[PDB]
Amino acid sequence: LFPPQWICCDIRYLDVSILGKFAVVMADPPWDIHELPYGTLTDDEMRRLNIPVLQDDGFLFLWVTGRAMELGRECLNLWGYERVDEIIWVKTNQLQRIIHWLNHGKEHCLVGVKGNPQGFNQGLDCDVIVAEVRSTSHKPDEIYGMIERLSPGTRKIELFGRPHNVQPNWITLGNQLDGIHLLDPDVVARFKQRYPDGIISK
Ligand SMILES: CC1(C)CCN(Cc2ccc(C(=O)NC[C@]3(O)CCCN(c4cc(NCc5ccccc5)ncn4)C3)c(O)c2)CC1
Repeated sequence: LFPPQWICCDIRYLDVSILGKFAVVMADPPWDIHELPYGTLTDDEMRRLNIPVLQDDGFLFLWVTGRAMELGRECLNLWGYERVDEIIWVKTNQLQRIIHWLNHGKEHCLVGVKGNPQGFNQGLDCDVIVAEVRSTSHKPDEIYGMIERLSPGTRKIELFGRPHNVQPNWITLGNQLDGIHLLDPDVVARFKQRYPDGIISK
């Protein structure tokens, strides 16, 4: 249901079974790679998220860094995906120049597959993004274009997004979103039923 939708919530506690199935899931988690930042999930919390109910056939896009390069592979496998690709984003300035043992010129995004997705435009884009580091901790807007060309029109879901990530054809989840904005009638129905007083607790 085309326009941007979102739910401000604690992704640990949302009953995501109300949301339906998605052709693409994207996640950019607050990994515990530093227990400092306000919203960090522990490794068990990451592992224990109910990603498996969100899709039957389609793709998962999982931003990873540091030791989450390993842990995200683990979660991806535990959640029932095979990792079939890996996108890297080469971070440049506005003049197209690049930005422990080595300085880091790129972010990594894992691509996992579940089931047998049919009718996707595999092979349209290459596994390398080149884009300007806009704000810190922002992901490049180009990922949505690649995902839309890969699976045009389909329903998509982002976990741990921020208000700037809300997109048409996407439902965005995070705890710094402005309230709850839903328009897909099926989703609105199930949300009112699961959450008749609009609170998302426990
Ligand atoms: C360079 C990259 C392409 C790759 C790496 N990237 C790192 C990055 C940076 C920033 C964020 C971020 O700012 N995300 C929005 C949050 O709001 C922030 C706080 C948490 N967060 C929750 C957390 C949540 N439950 C857990 C909870 C625990 C304790 C207290 C309250 C909640 N439920 C719902 N959202 C999500 C982000 O996701 C990943 C950057 C881009």
